[PDB]
Amino acid sequence: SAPYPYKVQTTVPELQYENFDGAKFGYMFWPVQNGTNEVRGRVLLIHGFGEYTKIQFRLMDHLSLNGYESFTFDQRGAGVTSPGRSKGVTDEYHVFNDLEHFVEKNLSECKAKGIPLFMWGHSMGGGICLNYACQGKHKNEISGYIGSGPLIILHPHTMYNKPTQIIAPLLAKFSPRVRIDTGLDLKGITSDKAYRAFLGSDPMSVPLYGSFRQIHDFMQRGAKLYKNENNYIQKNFAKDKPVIIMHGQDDTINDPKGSEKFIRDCPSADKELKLYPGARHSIFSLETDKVFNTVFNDMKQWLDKHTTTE
Repeated sequence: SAPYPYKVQTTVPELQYENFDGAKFGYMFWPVQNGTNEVRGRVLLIHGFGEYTKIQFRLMDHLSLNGYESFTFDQRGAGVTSPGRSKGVTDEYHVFNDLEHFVEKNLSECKAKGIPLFMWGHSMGGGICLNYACQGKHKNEISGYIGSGPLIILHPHTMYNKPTQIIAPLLAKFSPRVRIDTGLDLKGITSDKAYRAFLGSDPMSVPLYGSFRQIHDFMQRGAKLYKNENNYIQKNFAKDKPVIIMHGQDDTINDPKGSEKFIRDCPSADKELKLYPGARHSIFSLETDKVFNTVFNDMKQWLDKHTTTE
């Protein structure tokens, strides 16, 4: 198959397992490896639909080099956590209940070190991340929220070409356990053909199954934020918690309109949207070196700013 285009510079952590609520979660703890020892903070990574640990290698590697710990886990319905039958089998309840478990785990481990815990999410993970800031049990304990092209509203290009993504949530209630594979939009995901070749050949990426229940729940998740009925965001967003959304300008999978409106509606004093020209969907994982460097540096500087002491 096609090789993983990125060369990891630090030591790749042990793929670790932990049982919770009837699922064996695969997870990784990526330690700071930059010669100095010290840690400025830890970032919890919430992957997107169809993603898993390896996809966030590029991000965790760079974070490790710049004094930041990472924690990620294959969520229920994805990765090595839910193979075969269970692939795509999850719902709104499990999504956040599983999340609370791993938040408290990292919170406990960061408690001893006295280091801040940040939350990061891409696409589907971005929608989960921004929602956790509104509904999370420990939303006021998270030091900052980072969204990577968060799934708020689909881009018209995706809705027109993949109408099944509209039908599946519509038929979810009636037929929840129907699982479906819509295929990867490689051109929409990234502009770099090197990562395109890898993704299309990656056995852990293809095929990609999702249940109607799963799909409906993260589709509705984002729509809830976009509609913002009765000022849901203003009322429930964790008071004055730093937010930053990073979103490719040429993203034709998740509409930049969603991120623009979310930042507008967000009541926090420390909020920002960054749009990246020439960039597409997977800006933190599968895009070009030029795009990734620009995108990661903004995140790195943003993290430093919210861990600056003396």
